[PDB]
Amino acid sequence: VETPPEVVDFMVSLAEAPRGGRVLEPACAHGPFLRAFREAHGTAYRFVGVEIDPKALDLPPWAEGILADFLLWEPGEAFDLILGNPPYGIVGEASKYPIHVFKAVKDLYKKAFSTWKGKYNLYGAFLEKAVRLLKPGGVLVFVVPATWLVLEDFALLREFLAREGKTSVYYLGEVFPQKKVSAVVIRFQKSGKGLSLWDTQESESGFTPILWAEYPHWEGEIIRFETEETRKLEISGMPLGDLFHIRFAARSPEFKKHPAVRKEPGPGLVPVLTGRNLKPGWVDYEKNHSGLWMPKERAKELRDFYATPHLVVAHTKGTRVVAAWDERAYPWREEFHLLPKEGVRLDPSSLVQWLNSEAMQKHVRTLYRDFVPHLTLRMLERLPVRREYGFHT
DNA sequence: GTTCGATGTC
DNA sequence: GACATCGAAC
Ligand SMILES: NCCSC[C@H]1O[C@@H](n2cnc3c(N)ncnc32)[C@H](O)[C@@H]1O
Repeated sequence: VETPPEVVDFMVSLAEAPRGGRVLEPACAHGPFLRAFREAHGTAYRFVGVEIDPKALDLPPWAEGILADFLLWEPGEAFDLILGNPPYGIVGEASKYPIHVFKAVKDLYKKAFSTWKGKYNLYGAFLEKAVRLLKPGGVLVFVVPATWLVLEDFALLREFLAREGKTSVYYLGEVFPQKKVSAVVIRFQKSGKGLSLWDTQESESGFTPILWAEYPHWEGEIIRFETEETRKLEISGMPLGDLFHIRFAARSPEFKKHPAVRKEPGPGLVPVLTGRNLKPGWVDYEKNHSGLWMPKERAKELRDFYATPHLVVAHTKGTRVVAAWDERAYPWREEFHLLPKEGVRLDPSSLVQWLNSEAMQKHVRTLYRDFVPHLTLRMLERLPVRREYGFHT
């Protein structure tokens, strides 16, 4: 893993430390951020790098190198500036997740980090740890995935940043060659409050920040790229989540162990549907993408709502809104399943048309860009629906 | 119950 | 780029 030099340069441009200040690069390897900071600001700082792998630690003699797990490291003194690119990844079983440690080590991380939630991620733990290691008024500059802007797993992290200091977020996007990740830079200072959101433009000269919006009273809410138009559309109708209960499909292991489920087609059996069966405005009931089949009538044993025709919205087609009415009421292995709340009247056909409309695709692309390869529940529940498509009694 | 991906594989 | 994970995680 390397950080492109124009990304390093941009981050160094955002970094500051007082003369003689302590400057730290977590997960440093050969210390590219220490080196770049020194080149730009000179030698009158105490440079420290922390690296877990002895094969990777390779700092110049002007820096102190410590062999340690940064996440469990307890230095004698706090830092003025912490900068770098922390490891990204979920800690879990190797068949499914990339970061592999003893359960005991994962337990130490959970104990250490107040922001740890759900499956979480090393990059969230690195951010929390770094903030904890800052002196009052100290500065952190990290490049990390954009996913914490919007995802529930990072709610405690966002709330923590919001209360611990002031935050600037600079959208970069997919700037790591051969890595599929949309990135942001966070500049956090352990004083003051509020959020500033910035776009960037890349030129030969490097990255230039462009101020997008300011939220001086940010308390850790989801971060979005709002515009006059997104606001105007959001007040035009009721949030979709006010009209529907939003549920998810039963998961693959639930179907795989169910006695009614088969691995081959046969009389009275239908495919268990996936996102590949869902298209804008229609459902493919014939093709099998899950490897699983079952009697339609037994689908309700997995989720009661599989018995009832209802609206289905895609989760893993990227940041877009893809919807269809499941008229037949089939078993699904994937996607959101929307059930009208009490007193809600709908025009399924018109609502589906609206959800699939170009206006709606632009809306979610503006707000959430490419932070995650999904439409998530928190995005979906806020989609505006005017009373002509769906209206609450 | 439902979340997430330095995504996985074409 | 198309077209989406799918199951261990809680
Ligand atoms: N800063 C470059 C991306 S992160 C990759 C580097 O972080 C190191 N690393 C991974 N986990 C670490 C941890 N918990 N503490 C310190 N270094 C770590 C790796 O050994 C590798 O050199």
